[PDB]
Amino acid sequence: DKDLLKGLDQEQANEVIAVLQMHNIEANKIDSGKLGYSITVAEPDFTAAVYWIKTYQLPPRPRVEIAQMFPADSLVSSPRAEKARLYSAIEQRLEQSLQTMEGVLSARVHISYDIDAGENGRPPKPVHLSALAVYERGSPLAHQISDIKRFLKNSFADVDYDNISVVLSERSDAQLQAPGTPV
Amino acid sequence: DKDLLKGLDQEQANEVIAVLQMHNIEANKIDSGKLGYSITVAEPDFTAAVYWIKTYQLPPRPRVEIAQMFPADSLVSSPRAEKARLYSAIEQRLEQSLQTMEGVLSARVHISYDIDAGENGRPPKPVHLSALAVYERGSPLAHQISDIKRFLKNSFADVDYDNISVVLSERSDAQLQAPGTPV
Amino acid sequence: DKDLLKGLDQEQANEVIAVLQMHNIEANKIDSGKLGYSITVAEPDFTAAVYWIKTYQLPPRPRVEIAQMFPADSLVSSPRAEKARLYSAIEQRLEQSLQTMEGVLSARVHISYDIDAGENGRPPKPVHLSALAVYERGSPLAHQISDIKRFLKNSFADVDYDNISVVLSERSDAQLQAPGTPV
Amino acid sequence: DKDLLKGLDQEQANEVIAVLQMHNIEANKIDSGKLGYSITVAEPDFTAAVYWIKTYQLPPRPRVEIAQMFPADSLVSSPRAEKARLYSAIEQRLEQSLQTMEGVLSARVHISYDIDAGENGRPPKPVHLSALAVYERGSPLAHQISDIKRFLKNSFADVDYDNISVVLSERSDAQLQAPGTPV
Amino acid sequence: MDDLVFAGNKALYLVLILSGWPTIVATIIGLLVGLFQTVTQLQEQTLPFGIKLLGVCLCLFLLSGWYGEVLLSYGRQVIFLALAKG
Amino acid sequence: MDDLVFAGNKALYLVLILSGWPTIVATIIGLLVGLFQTVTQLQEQTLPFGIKLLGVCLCLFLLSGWYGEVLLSYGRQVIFLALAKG
Ligand SMILES: CCCCCCCCCCCC[N+](C)(C)[O-]
Ligand SMILES: CCCCCCCCCCCC[N+](C)(C)[O-]
Ligand SMILES: CCCCCCCCCCCC[N+](C)(C)[O-]
Ligand SMILES: CCCCCCCCCCCC[N+](C)(C)[O-]
Ligand SMILES: CCCCCCCCCCCC[N+](C)(C)[O-]
Repeated sequence: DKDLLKGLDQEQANEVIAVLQMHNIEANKIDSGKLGYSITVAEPDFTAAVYWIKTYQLPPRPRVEIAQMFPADSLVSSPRAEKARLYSAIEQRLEQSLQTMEGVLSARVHISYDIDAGENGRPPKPVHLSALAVYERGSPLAHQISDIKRFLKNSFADVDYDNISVVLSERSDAQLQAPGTPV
Repeated sequence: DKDLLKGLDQEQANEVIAVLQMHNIEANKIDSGKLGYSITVAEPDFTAAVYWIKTYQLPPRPRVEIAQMFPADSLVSSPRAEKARLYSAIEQRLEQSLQTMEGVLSARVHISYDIDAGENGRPPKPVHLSALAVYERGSPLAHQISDIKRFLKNSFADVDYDNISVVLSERSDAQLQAPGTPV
Repeated sequence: DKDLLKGLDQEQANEVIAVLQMHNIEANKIDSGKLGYSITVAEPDFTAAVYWIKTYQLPPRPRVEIAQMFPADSLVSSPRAEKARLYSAIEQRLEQSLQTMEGVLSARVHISYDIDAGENGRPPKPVHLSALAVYERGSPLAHQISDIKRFLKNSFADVDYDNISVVLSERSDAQLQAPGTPV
Repeated sequence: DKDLLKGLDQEQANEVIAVLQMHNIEANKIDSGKLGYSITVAEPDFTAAVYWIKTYQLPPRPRVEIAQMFPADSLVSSPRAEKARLYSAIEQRLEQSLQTMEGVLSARVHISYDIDAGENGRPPKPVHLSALAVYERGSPLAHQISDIKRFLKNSFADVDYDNISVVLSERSDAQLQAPGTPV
Repeated sequence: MDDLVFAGNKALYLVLILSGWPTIVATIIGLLVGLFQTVTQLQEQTLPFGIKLLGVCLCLFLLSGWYGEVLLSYGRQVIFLALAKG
Repeated sequence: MDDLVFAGNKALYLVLILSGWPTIVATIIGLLVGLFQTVTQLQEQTLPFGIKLLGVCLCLFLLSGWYGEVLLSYGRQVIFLALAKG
């Protein structure tokens, strides 16, 4: 067996495994404790495994949140920083609410950060929102955009239906059968 | 048996087990004490379990509340931070009240944070609200939206029925029979 | 026996037991002292129990009151914080008074926090109130709403019958018979 | 065997292997622990491997992100630095969001940094955006530019479809067969 | 009337808040250096000044922003109380 | 107001570095002359003052050209900002 990767975390390991299995590559996960997880494959599959690891740029990076740049556990916080952490918390709380709607599997939301100007001495710009969501197979996407728009509109003091973008997609085919072992 | 996840907490473990049982995957939960819970499955089901873990993005992130961004132990609090903790506590107390109404199972509530301007110079702007909720099977949802709107309208100084969005859904079919064990 | 939950509080445990018994699931509560309570069920009922714990989001979170966000341990507290503690104490005292009325089992009350823009130079705004209550079976709810409104109107310096919302409901069927034991 | 490179990281070594395999050069990866990875090839392939290492400028330098120039932890920050950290985070968050759209493999985003001038006493300029993306084979690129433009437009307070550039490409042929060993 | 009393009280309250942090750090630095000079016997007297100058300037850098937000909000408030009568 | 922010912060930074050098020299001399009195166990008030004066005068003879360069640069810069709008 050839070593592909070492010292991975749990979420990285399970991502890599999922991608390889989809392409008919049998992989194995090994635990070294404080040294993390290791991934191994057979020689006949080594070449393909390398090519897919490159193509998807695995292992995945940690997820980014704006509040990471303006830690709250700091001696002093400028108004810009506080005004940033507020929005970066509202975004996350809306994502977590969308996930509770019927038939939704996951979502992402984005808000226009007007904090990129103080707007001191100035009239504040209106808010704009963007959302992405993934649905179960057999969902009437066309009829489901309306609900989302309605729900988002009242989340903020001044929003127009024209300023809300919504993109929907269906789940891909399920990977249920196991890959074949090299002869 | 193959290890899917380690070091879970109790909530994460029960959410994982629930989602796997729904797809006919028999899973096992093990307790290691200071090391948390571990989840294991049989080999014939390993592939499917990996695919569903990826698709639902388990284990879930912890729940987000705005007050987490403004710890009261800070050296200084501005008016913006005080009003942020106030609204972050009213939202939670409304969700806890809606769970008590007849036939509701769970709910989520959102309020328009006008605090992103200091409420200084410019006069304040009217409040907007959004709610999501889940109902027992056989509920006349259309007739039940009225009660919620009526209750919410008087909870604030200035709210119009036009500015209140409400989205309702029914509980899915019950998963009562146990999954079959692999041959 | 399979472990559902560990380290519960007494008032979490009795709620979990109540919700399982309602669905005909026989459960057992065990006390480990400093480790809290544990809940266990038989295997034939394990699947159902998991699905209900998911659906009701058990164990319940502790009850929220606004005075928790302004601990009064400050060096000094602004007018904004003092006025919040005040209102949060009036809400609790009113809920406790209503529970004494004839045939009321429980209630919840909410008050519009004028504190949002206390002390910006502008005058205050009229108050609004909302109430929920649960009644014994066979109560003429329509005739009983009047009493509640009458009682609430004069608790505050300026309140209009138009600004008081009241929602009432009857108790569910009594759970007196014990669940059946698995064969 | 001749040594090409030593002291590589995991993710440098995998890129080098991928590029040599694509041009029919059989290579070997060796792990020395604290010394990193080593790469070796046969003598008949040595010349070609050196030519390709020159031509592709391997091993790759790490990714550059603007926040690396303006650490969060310096004693003080001018407004320019904070504003740069902010946009340097929004870029990364949009990239991570686009990677979830249907059939996208990877993407890059760029934002016009207006921060390089104050725009004080002055009208701040509108924003400009550029994006690059790679798709699975058989995707209607023409029909898919619309989605990305629509999604990015509402991510910011003022953006015109005219100010958004989008460049798309398909994946190259898959490298599945292993290279031949020298006779 | 009560508006007058309130505004006058607040003035003293703001003085206290803003001035408090520099005077605290100048105290703590004075005590620490004075003790150190008894723990090792050295009879210098400019060393406190040299250190506490850097100490005070640093926290003026840190608090430069909150200082301006507080004073703006106060000025707007009192201008309203003065002029908005009807 | 990035201009007011800049001019205000630079004024304080200049105070801190212009004044630091004389006080550093004075403090180091103070410590060494305070020590020498301890190892000699011989004591008088005037020796440290006498040496400190010379130390500061030499410090000024040396650096003063640079003080002029720094102040002229800042002087021009602020005027151009004040009259920048036109
Ligand atoms: C000897 C210094 C006395 C300074 C008294 C005034 C303190 C406030 C200075 C302005 C705000 C802070 N900063 C850094 C912008 O200068
Ligand atoms: C001596 C009091 C503390 C120094 C600050 C005095 C106020 C200066 C003007 C503040 C302007 C704030 N700004 C730049 C946001 O407009
Ligand atoms: C050297 C001591 C006196 C320096 C006075 C500088 C005044 C700066 C006024 C603005 C302070 C608030 N700020 C930085 C937000 O603009
Ligand atoms: C004890 C004298 C204090 C003078 C303070 C100002 C010192 C800097 C400016 C004078 C410099 C004179 N110098 C070195 C050019 O001859
Ligand atoms: C006895 C103390 C006199 C201090 C003032 C001396 C005159 C100012 C210095 C003039 C020369 C400036 N310099 C060195 C840049 O040419």
